This record gives sequence, structure tokens and C-alpha cells, in this order.
Amino acid sequence: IVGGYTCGANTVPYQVSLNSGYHFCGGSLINSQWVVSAAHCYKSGIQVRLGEDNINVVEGNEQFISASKSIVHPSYNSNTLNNDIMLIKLKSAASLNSRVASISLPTSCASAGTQCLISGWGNTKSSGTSYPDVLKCLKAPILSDSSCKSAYPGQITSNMFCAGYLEGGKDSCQGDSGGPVVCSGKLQGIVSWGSGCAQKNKPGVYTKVCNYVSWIKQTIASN
Amino acid sequence: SSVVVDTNGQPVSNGADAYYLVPVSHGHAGLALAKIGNEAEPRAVVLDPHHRPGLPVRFESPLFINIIKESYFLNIKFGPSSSDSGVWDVIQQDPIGLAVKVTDTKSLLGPFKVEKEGEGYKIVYYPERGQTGLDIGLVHRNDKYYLAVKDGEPCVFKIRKAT
Repeated sequence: IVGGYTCGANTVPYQVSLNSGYHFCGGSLINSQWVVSAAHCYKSGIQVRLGEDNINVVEGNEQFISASKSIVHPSYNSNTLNNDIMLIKLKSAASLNSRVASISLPTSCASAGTQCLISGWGNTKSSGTSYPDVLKCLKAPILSDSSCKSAYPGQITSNMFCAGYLEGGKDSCQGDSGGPVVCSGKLQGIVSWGSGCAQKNKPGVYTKVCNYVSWIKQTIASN
Repeated sequence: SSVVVDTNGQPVSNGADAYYLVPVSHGHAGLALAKIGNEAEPRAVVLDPHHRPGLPVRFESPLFINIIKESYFLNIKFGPSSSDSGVWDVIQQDPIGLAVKVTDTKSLLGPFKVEKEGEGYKIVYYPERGQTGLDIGLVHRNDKYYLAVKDGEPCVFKIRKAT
């Protein structure tokens, strides 16, 4: 997150880290035993940290639970980046507290111009790299699909939306992939991709979660 | 689709870090620029026996992740991360053929992938994302190995972080 702020302990309790000896992706806790992240974050034997705000501390009201299942969307299109959604079943339900709680799935799709909260531990610089210790946060509005397809000719599918600033300054960045985009208290997006970080006319692209709730609910039902 | 790994067993970063490509078949060879055809300025990407450990590259993906998977379509570039010079592409040019060259623009998604090959990695060029790959190898011409499409005959690299 570039141009963001320190979230605070307790501020984003549905944020998780995907870990395999190091942090590589954000995720979203959607119930005590189910996490959403990006299909492009898929990795063998992922371990989920929950209740972490400082990513470089070994204790602090935290939980470290192995994936029992990592289920990428069966239409995940690694050529087009389409259907960039993954569900992780945890091996055991998380214990809930001030720093660990679920986000809910949206009733309906969020409309262009709605303000959202994006969070993660990715790079905080536009040119160079600075990784934060603490979770960072950004309020980013949703852009029209015409604005989005314009920014990225040929690449914006129906299962993607753009959020952020075509003016520059503020965006997701490397290491934020798979993290939450929350609008009106619902998970509307998953951090996917963009041309650089915080550049003019090059906003963030997010997986449109409202399109996937039937699948998620059905995948939870059956697994 | 595994994670690309440097020689110290660390995942290769998305743009943050530069890496020497180290051939395992040409100890004295390193990456550099050469002229091709009629060009005043060197724009073709060569291995030079006269030049180890080489000019370093960055592997760049639009995905908001700081690891590179063998499955990610990449931009490969000489020079600084954000900058838009030294971006690799393939150009049909004599006397070399489908030559790896540098240019001043960048696409959203590069045409290159890094792939496990026997004991190391090869660069694979994809003319389009749906299609199978063309291994990058070497054309020995005028005393140097120009990188170029030679499918079935890849050049094998280890990826040493420049540090």
C-alpha cells in the first residue's frame, strides 16, 4: 500500500497473511474456518497467520493455522488473470478476539464511486521498495468499468473492477496481492494486479467478489 | 507453476532485486549488448565470453505479489525497476533471426517466462499468452552468443542475486 496509513491493531481483524517460510500474500477471513485470497497466490502447504499487525513478531494475541485445503477457482485463467479467486479451508477454526474476526460477503455488487478500505503489508514506495512492519490501510473509490477497460485495453473482464486514483499517489502494491477490498462493511474485492504502483492512469485491479458468492457458499457447503 | 529461486535458495522478487543470469555451459560468458544488422547503437542481448558475471536483470509482473512463479508472464529488463528502457523483446532480425533485443516501452504483461530446466532455468518467449513457448538459446555469430529463439535447445542459467 502506497499513500496509505497505519491501520492500527484491531482495525482490520479479517486481514490474514499467507506464509510458507515468509509472507507472500494477504487474505480475508470470511468465517471461522474459511479464507479468500487470489488464485495467483496459490502455493503448497500455505500457513495462515491471523491477529498479526506487526509481521516481524513471534507472539502478540496471534494464531498460525495450516490450510487443510487450497481451492483455486476452476475457471482460473492464468493467461487473462480472469477468475482470480481462491478459497482456503483452515485445518481448525480460528479463535476470535479484538484482532481476529470475519468479514461478510456482499448482498449485491458495489457501484462506481463507493469508498473502500484496502489493506496489507506490501511495498509503500512508487519507485524503489519499502516494506512496512505494521498492516497499512487505504481508502480507495471504485471506478466505472468504462474507466477501467480504458486504463487496460483488452484485459478487464466482467470479474474485475478498478479502484483507486487515476491521478496517482495511492494504490495497492507488490506484497498486497490476495488482501481485502471492503466497501460498506462487505468484502467486494481481492487485490490482483495493476501497471506499477500509484502511477497516473494505472489504478489497482481487484477480483469482483460479488460475482463469486454463489461459488464460495457452494464450495463451503460441499467441503 | 513453482516459485523461481536464486542461487542462495531465496525466491526471486518482482522487480525489487536485480539478478545475474549465469550460464552453466559458458563459465566466462555474461549478458551484455551487441549491435545487429546496420545499427549504430547496441540493442541485441548477447552472452559475451569477454564479460562475466554479466549485466543484471529484473523480472517484472503486474500481479501485486513480491515472488515470481515459473507460471507468471514476465517483463525482463536491464536497468532500474520503474524505468522503461532496457525492456526485452524478440525481433526478427538478420543475421541472428528471432533475436532478444532492448526497447524503450513496456507492455502490461511481458512475453517471457522463467522455467525449471534440468539443473537450472531457461527463458521461454511466448509470441501470445494462449500458445506454447519458444525456449531462448544462443546463435554463435561474429564471436558471441546472441540470445534468440532456439526451441528444444535452451540456454540454461542459474539466477544469482546481484546483492
